[PDB]
This record gives sequence, C-alpha cells and structure tokens, in this order.
Amino acid sequence: PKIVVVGAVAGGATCASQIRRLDKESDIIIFEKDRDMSFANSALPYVIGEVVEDRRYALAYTPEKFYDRKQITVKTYHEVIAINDERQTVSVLNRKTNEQFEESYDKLILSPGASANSLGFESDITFTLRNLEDTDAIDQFIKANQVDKVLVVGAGYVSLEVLENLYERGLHPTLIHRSDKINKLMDADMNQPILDELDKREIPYRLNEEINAINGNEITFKSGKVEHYDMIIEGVGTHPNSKFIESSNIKLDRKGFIPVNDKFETNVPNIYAIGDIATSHYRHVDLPASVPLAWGAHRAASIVAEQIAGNDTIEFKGFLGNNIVKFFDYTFASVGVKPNELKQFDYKMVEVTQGAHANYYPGNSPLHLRVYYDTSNRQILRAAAVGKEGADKRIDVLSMAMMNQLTVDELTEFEVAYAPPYSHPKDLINMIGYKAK
Amino acid sequence: PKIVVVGAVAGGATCASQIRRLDKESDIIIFEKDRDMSFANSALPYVIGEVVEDRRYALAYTPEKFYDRKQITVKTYHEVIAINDERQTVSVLNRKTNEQFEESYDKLILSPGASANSLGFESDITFTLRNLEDTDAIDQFIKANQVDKVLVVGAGYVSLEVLENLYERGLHPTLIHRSDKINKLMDADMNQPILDELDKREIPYRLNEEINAINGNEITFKSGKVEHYDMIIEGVGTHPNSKFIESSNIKLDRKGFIPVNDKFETNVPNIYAIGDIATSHYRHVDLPASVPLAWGAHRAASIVAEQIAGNDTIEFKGFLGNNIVKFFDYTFASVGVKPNELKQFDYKMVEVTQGAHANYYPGNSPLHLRVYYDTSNRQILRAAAVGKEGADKRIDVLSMAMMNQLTVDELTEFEVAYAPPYSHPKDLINMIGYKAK
Ligand SMILES: Cc1cc2nc3c(=O)[nH]c(=O)nc-3n(C[C@H](O)[C@H](O)[C@H](O)COP(=O)(O)OP(=O)(O)OC[C@H]3O[C@@H](n4cnc5c(N)ncnc54)[C@H](O)[C@@H]3O)c2cc1C
Ligand SMILES: Cc1cc2nc3c(=O)[nH]c(=O)nc-3n(C[C@H](O)[C@H](O)[C@H](O)COP(=O)(O)OP(=O)(O)OC[C@H]3O[C@@H](n4cnc5c(N)ncnc54)[C@H](O)[C@@H]3O)c2cc1C
Ligand SMILES: [Cl-]
Ligand SMILES: [Cl-]
Ligand SMILES: [Cl-]
Ligand SMILES: [Cl-]
Ligand SMILES: [Mg+2]
Ligand SMILES: [Mg+2]
Repeated sequence: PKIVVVGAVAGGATCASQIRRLDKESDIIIFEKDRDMSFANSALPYVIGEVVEDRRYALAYTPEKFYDRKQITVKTYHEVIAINDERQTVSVLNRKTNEQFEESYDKLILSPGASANSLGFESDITFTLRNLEDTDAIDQFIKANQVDKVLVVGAGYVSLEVLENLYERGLHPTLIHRSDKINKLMDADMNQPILDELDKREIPYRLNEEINAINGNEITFKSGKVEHYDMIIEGVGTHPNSKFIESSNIKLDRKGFIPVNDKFETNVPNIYAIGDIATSHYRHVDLPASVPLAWGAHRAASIVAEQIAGNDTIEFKGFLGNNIVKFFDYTFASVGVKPNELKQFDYKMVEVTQGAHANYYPGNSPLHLRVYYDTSNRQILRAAAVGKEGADKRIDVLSMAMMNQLTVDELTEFEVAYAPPYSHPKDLINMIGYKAK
Repeated sequence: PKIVVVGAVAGGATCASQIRRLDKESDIIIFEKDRDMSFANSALPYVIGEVVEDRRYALAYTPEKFYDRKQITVKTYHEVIAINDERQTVSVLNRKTNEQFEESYDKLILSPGASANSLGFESDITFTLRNLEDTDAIDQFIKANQVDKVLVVGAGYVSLEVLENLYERGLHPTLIHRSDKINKLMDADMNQPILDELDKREIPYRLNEEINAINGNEITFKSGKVEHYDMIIEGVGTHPNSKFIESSNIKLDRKGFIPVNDKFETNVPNIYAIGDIATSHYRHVDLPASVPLAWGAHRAASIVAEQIAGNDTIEFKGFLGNNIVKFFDYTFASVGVKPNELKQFDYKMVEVTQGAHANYYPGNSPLHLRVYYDTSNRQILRAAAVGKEGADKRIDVLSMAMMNQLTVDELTEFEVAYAPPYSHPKDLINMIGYKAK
C-alpha cells in the first residue's frame, strides 16, 4: 500500500522503518516540517550540557541515508497543512518554495507529536527546547553572549534535566515554577531530594513564582523581585500538533489529541495516529491514559507496522505510564495511575525505606519504595521509588508485575537476584508484600 | 508449641525470629554446632577483603542478645547428632563438656545448611570459607604469616569473590580450577569477562589445573608446575549437613538433601526442613529444583513461621533460581532452569547485545541478554545477562515475568522506565520479544 507518514522522529521514522522490515515493495514517504529527521529528542538536554559532545550522536539519519539504507523517501522542510481524508491525499507545503501540492496515500500514519508552549513575551533571550534546531540555537546563543545567569522556567522533568546540564556546563541557573508541583509524575512528598540537590549546590529556586515583565535582560517577577538574566529557557508545557487536522473528518478530543483504538486507528478508515498525539487507556485499570513518552511512540510504531504489513491480530493492551528522571545524584521513577487519579479508587499505601543493597556493602544509599493498591481486589494501582541507587530496577520490576495485574500480596513471592552489591535476601519489593497485611 | 531449630543462621535464626513475631508464648530453642549465630554468610569474602571491617555487620546477634531481644534460647557449640523422631526428641552433643542429652520438641525445624568440601591435604596453610570462625582464621593467618601469595582453588562464585577480595586487600592471588567450566550457573560462553578481568589486572590463572602434592609451602600441580604459596583457599564445592539425619525416619534423596512439600514439611509429621538442605520444584516448570541461596532460606523461614503460628494457607510456589555475582567491573546473573536442564525441553534461544542505556549517553557498556523459551508454549525457560551495567535490572524483571507465566512474545509489551541514563525506548527486554519467532 502507498504509505504517507507525518513527522519523521520518534513515532514516524520508527514506524516507517518497521513497515519496510516487513514489506519491501510498498512506497513509503515521510513528511517533516523542520530540518532534521530521527534526532534523539531525549538527548537534547545532554547536548546543551555538552555531556553528549559529538552533536551527531543526537542525529541518527539524514534523508539521503534513509533512502540508501531503507528505500524510504523523507522530505524535510515539508509541512503537511491539511488532510483531505475523503480523497485520500494530504496537502503539503514545501517550506523552501512556499508551493503546496497533494500527496496521495492508501494508508496515512500521523505522528506529528507536540510543540513547546511559550509564555508569549516579546524577548530575544527566551528559548524553548523541542528539536535539534532549538538545541543549536540555544548553544549558539550561550556562546555569542557568554551566557552565565540563566532563568529556567518550569519544573517538569525536562526542565530539570536542562537545569542540571546548564549547571554542569558551568552556567548559573535559577529555577522557577508557577506552582509547587515540581516533577509532577512523582508523588509530591517524594520529590524533596530535587530541592535538596539544588540547595547542596546553591542553585537558587522559587516555587509559586512567574515572570510578570521582561525589559531587555531585566526580569520582573510575580513576587516583586527584579533580576538580570542573560538567557531564559521556558519549559512551560507542550500542545498537540493537530491544527492541520481540524478541517478533516478525524475526531479530536477537546484538548486537540486524537483518541485511538487498540490498533492505533483513528475514527477515519486508513488513518492511524501514534506517539504524543494519540490517547488510549491504561492496561491495568479502566481509565483513559495519555503517556507522551518515547516508549509508547516506539511501541505504537511497531503495532501499526504489524497492522499494515504484518500480523494484524497484534494490538495494544494499554499503558502503565512507566516514567523516570535523573536529577544530579537521584533517580525518581513511577508507574501506574497518576497521583490525582488515585481518588477514583478505594486504595491503601504501603512503603519501605531501606538500603539499595546490603548495608555493610559500601556505596549504600536509602531507597524509598512506595506502592498503592486497590482495596477491592488487592491489585497494584501505582508505585513510586526515589533514591541514588536501585529505583529504576524496582520500578521496572513492578511495571512487569502490573502488566500481569499482580496483587500487592504476591510481592512476597518475588525472587530477587541477591548478592551484597545488589539487593537483600528480602528485597524491598518483598518487604512491601510482607507489610501489606 | 515447643519449637526446636537446628542451625542458627540464614534459615534457622530467621525462621525462629519470624515465629516469635507471630507467637510470643511458645518456647523456642535453637542448637548451633559452631561458635556464632546469625553471621552474614554473603558478607564473608568482603570481610576477608577489609571491604567490611565493622564486626557488627559480620555478626548480627549473640545468643545473649538474641535471648534479651526475642526470648529465644540459642545454644552455640551444641551439635545435634541424631533425630529421635519416634520419641519426638533430638540428641544433642554439648561440645564444650562433651556430654550429650535429649531435647524434646512439638515442632522441629531443620536448617543445617551445607559444609565446604576439602581436597584432603595435610596442610596447615589451606583454608575453606563457610562461617565466621573460618573468616577469623583466614584473617589471622594472613596477619600472623605476612601472606602475599595466595592460591585460590575453584571457580564458583564464592571462590571468585574471595579472589577479588584478596586482590583488593593488596595480596597476590592466582586462580586454578580443575576444568574450564568456571562460574557454572552462567552460560559457559558468557563468562569470558571473568578471564578478561583477571588478565587486565595481571592476576594469573590456570584452568584444567589441580594441586597434585603439597610439601610445606611448595605446591606441586597436575600441570607439572611447582610454585611456592603462603596460603591456599579451597572453594571446591559443598556437601549437605545431613549425616546426622540418616538414622531417623526422614526421607533423604541419594545426594543427602531433604525433599519437602510446599509447606516445607518433610515426610515426618511435625518436622520441617528449609534452606540449602531442602529440595523442592521449579515454579515455572514441572521439574525438581534445589537453589541453595539466601532468598530461598529467607522465604522458606517465613512460610514455615506462617505454617506453625500464622496463616497456614500460605504455601511455596516453587523456585525460579535467580542468582547473581559481581566480579570486578562485571555482573553475571541468571534465572530459570540450569544450562544442563534445557535438554529436557524443545527450546530456542534469542539474544541481544546493546548498551545498558542510551547509545549516545556516556559511560555506556555493552549488556548481553540471552533468553531461552519453550517452543511448545512460548514460555520463558531461562534468561542470563552479563555486563558492567544493567544486568541485575534485566534479570529481576525477567524473574517477575517468569513468575507470571509470560511468553517470550509478550516481552515486546513490557513498558520500561526510559530516560537516557537508564535504558532505550525499546529496552533489551523488548528486543528479545521482537527478535523471537
Ligand atoms: C527535551 C526532551 C526530552 C525528552 N526526554 C524523554 C525521556 O527522557 N524519556 C521519554 O520517554 N521521552 C522523553 N521525551 C519525549 C519523547 O521524545 C516523545 O514522547 C516522543 O518524541 C514522541 O514521538 P512523536 O513521534 O509523537 O513526536 P516527535 O518525536 O516530537 O516527532 C514529531 C515530528 O512531527 C513533526 N510535525 C508535526 N506536525 C507536522 C506537520 N504538519 N507536517 C510535518 N511534520 C510535522 C514535528 O516537527 C516533529 O519532528 C523528551 C522530549 C523532549 C522534547
Ligand atoms: C562465603 C559465602 C558467600 C555466599 N554468598 C551468597 C550470596 O552472595 N548470595 C546468596 O544468595 N547466597 C550466598 N551464600 C549462600 C547462603 O549464605 C546460603 O544459601 C544460606 O546460608 C543457607 O542458609 P542455611 O540456614 O541453609 O545454611 P547456613 O546459613 O549455612 O546455616 C546452617 C547452620 O547449621 C549449623 N548446623 C549444621 N548441622 C548442625 C547440627 N547437626 N547441629 C547444630 N547446628 C548444625 C551449621 O553450623 C550452620 O551454622 C553464600 C554462602 C557463603 C558461605
Ligand atoms: Cl532519544
Ligand atoms: Cl477530502
Ligand atoms: Cl548475608
Ligand atoms: Cl526415635
Ligand atoms: Mg478537506
Ligand atoms: Mg478494521
């Protein structure tokens, strides 16, 4: 079938590649509105911190390379501006010429993702981060202005990674956030180490703080404070890239995302939507979910490839929402329903704080693991772990347990890999099970 | 009931403590033939290495402390020499006075463990490592003789830990083993990094090599080589401590272990066996299993405590044989049936080697993950992982998958915690699922 993919990055290039693995005959074209395909979105903060030095590390492919290797055509600086879904074509603006044309399809895959929000100030010193053009502009500006003091606005996990990288590069960031709900995928009492790590490094922060006005480099804040900053990086949320879809028959929710079934189909035949634009449901509970992270983009890209060109019985089973961030010496990881969704259930909480590994073994640190379960059926609803060591291991185990709607009591039965450097004969996970009675 | 426990360490002291948590009235007496109770067995190689130097980590209690805390009587230097099951007593030898006496019981719990094998040479410089008296004797002999050159015999995970520790202490060990089958819980072609780590550090080794004769410090070998060593530590396997059980009605297998049901009962009413002495079955396949490791001793201790004084519906579900060892910069872990047991199934193998975390992100190291699955039902039989980073995490997640009867194909659905320090958007585990078929 002739395949048109919109977006050439985490969902779209992956989906196209997966289809080509299954099907060597079909014509596949991807349209990408910006300069680069297949950049490593998650590497971008580390490119700013110069922790990833070789900036080609964050760019897997050029169009010429993709055609050479996979016989897939990728057109950059080509923005899909309308879907003419009844005629099965898309309208495409060639952004270099400002001429538009239609591209026909038998199957359309929409992976256009999300764009950064802006606070909307008229300011040359403010930047957002979503692609490699942005990473380049930020790096350029730091060098051209010898940036030292940088205001980081927003306290979500990417803004935090940007802050850390700026600090390691030698700059002096201050963090602000409009509320006290920092790193909101993690339980709010368990985010305290973020604020400790900032305090330990004397990196200033102010929560429930916002920009009121910008006059050149002089920033006035809601608190009444006035400070000079050489550069501002705004991490103030994202919005779905669906304006080009509104005129078509595809159903959007009230926020502009595309609800999909378990085959990533939209309500319109022959159109699929994957990645951050798609909304689905949890695997382990009957609630809607949106989980705009890399794993879901790559997983949906594979399921859609199977749907189109492989085994059409392969269908998504829903999300668990496994997520994680590093901030300085700590890891913060959670999975399951979000904090604010716990109230849809009758639930209890169990938690342990114990050494990541045997206490006498050096380099130990306290790991805090918390699990919420549903009192009607003992099923695990959510887990969270924070520590210098071992958080990602416990959370990945519990994601595997929730995939199987395992109960909290069955955690006593989990058979850990135990030697002194790694865990305890009764691992933290087992202790949750023992403590749940 | 009146409770007698034989062995006061990983299974026996734990079990007695767990009973006391549930039942504050029963009399509970533990007999231990050696000097110490509740030593940390897995800490021992690290004690020898001066990695663990605080005594309070090597030894958790004395009998007087245990009594004061838990009103459990522990008689060290008391060796049970017969089990008089028809009269419900044990015959005990007080090794201090060399007098024996009968002790009556209502419930008897056998946790005698295993003893180290010896090569049988008449040698003042040769030591085995099983307990804290052993550990003290080795540390004292190094100090009394200004030991520099130590021969480590055997290549099991305990000999390998002892080798690493003697090296970190500043001594000069050489490793030998009778064959090339080193570290045999791991797939024989995934142990090369043990030899690479020995070479990198210029620590000599010889395989297919044995001690042929000893004359003082002059050791003559099977190869014909003749060398001088200051000390020898022999790690040439263990044998079950069951010769004292053989006159009783308790059924032993031909290898001298005690088979038990899922309540850890023996064939004799009111007698339980737990820890290294006990044999049971795999959880995920219908085959016998013995897994002489700390998790099993601790989980059996809990189940027995429930049987006697708590919820007697709690039963064992079988072993998976999760196991792990550190050797210098590498981790070696595996779970499921042993390599020799794979031939009892029609199976296939799938593997992947990939960075532990994102390709672009620094500090990376390749992680080799291998999965065997049953072709009759696509169930996972065995998994094994070796790498500097992330092998513990992948093997615990697969331990949890095997607990939940996951097929290899379902591993594409595992939702990993992804950010660049931790994994990839399709983790190694997901790659095994995609590469299967
Ligand atoms: C800085 C940063 C760090 C992140 N870190 C992590 C992390 O550690 N872990 C994690 O799991 N996720 C992380 N993410 C999120 C992850 O990158 C996304 O979930 C993933 O990119 C979703 O894939 P997608 O295909 O939907 O969107 P994208 O990868 O963003 O690709 C969408 C593409 O579509 C193009 N497009 C949009 N509209 C059109 C149109 N009309 N015509 C042509 N092209 C169009 C866009 O230009 C864009 O290139 C991070 C994201 C960022 C920005
Ligand atoms: C050096 C070393 C390192 C290890 N490292 C690991 C590791 O990293 N991970 C892991 O999981 N496991 C490790 N193990 C194994 C783990 O310690 C054993 O699986 C666990 O100790 C088994 O508990 P048990 O109660 O059966 O035996 P033990 O803990 O050995 O206790 C048995 C006790 O019974 C006593 N006893 C025997 N017979 C009698 C008798 N007739 N009368 C009175 N008392 C008697 C013995 O003297 C002994 O003290 C290690 C073991 C050693 C020796
Ligand atoms: Cl990435
Ligand atoms: Cl149309
Ligand atoms: Cl231990
Ligand atoms: Cl008798
Ligand atoms: Mg139209
Ligand atoms: Mg259909």
